Amino acid sequence: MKVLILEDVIEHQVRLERILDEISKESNIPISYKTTGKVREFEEYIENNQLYFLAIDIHGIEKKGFEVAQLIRHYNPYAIIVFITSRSEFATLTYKYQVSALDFVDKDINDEMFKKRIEQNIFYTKSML
Amino acid sequence: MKVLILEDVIEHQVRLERILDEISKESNIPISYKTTGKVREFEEYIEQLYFLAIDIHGIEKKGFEVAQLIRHYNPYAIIVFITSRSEFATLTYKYQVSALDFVDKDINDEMFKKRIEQNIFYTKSML
Repeated sequence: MKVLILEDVIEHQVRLERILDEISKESNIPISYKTTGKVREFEEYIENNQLYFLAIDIHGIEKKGFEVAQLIRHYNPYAIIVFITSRSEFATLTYKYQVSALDFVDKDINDEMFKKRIEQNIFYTKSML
Repeated sequence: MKVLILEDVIEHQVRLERILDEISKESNIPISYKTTGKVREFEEYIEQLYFLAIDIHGIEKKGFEVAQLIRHYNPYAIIVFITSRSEFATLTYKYQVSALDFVDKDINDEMFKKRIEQNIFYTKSML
C-alpha cells in the first residue's frame, strides 16, 4: 500500500515509522510512506489517497490537521483519515470539521497498544481492497 | 436524496422527522425517507444518509454494531449518530466506523435543527 503522514515533530514522526515497519513485516504486507511537517509539501501529494495520519496542533497552530483533513476530504471523498495527537480534548471535535475520521489515537500512551491500534487502521484498509 | 432513520422512540423520531421536511422546503431540497424502530427490517433496506440511534430498545451500543453492518455493505455511506448517550462520543472510533457526526439529542430544538443541516448540506455538497 501507500501512506501519507503529517507530523512536524521528528521524535513523534519516527516513532510511527518504526511501528509501520514492524507491522508490515510482522504481517508480511508491503507498506510505503511519505512524511513531512510542511503543509504545502503535503498538499503537493494531493494537488497534482488513501491512508492519512494527521497531527492537529501543528506549528503553533492547533486545529491545523482539522483544516488539512477537510482539504483531503474535498479532493478524495472516500479517503481514510486517522488522527494522531497529544491533544486529548479534540476527540470530540473531529465531528465539527465534518471529516469521516476512522480513528483518533492519542500519542501519550504506552508503546504496546499504540502499535496495535494502528494494525486495526490497516486491517481496515486491506479489507477495503 | 433518500434518508434512513433508526429510532425506537416515537417522540424523538418525529422531532427529527419534522425538521427534515422544514429543511427540505426551507432550502428547497427533495428529501425522501423511511423510518423504523426495529433493527431486523432495517437490514432489508440494504442487503445516501443514516441517522442511527445507539441505546436502541433497552440495550446500549446497538446502533454502533448496526452502523458497522452498513459500513460493510455500504462503505460509501454517510453515518450520523443521535443519542442521549453523551459518553459514547469517544467510542465511535473503536467500531471501525467512519461516522460523520455525533449529536447529543437532548439539546434545544434551535441548535438541534442546525446540527442536521450540516450533515444534509454535506451530502448535498458531496453529490
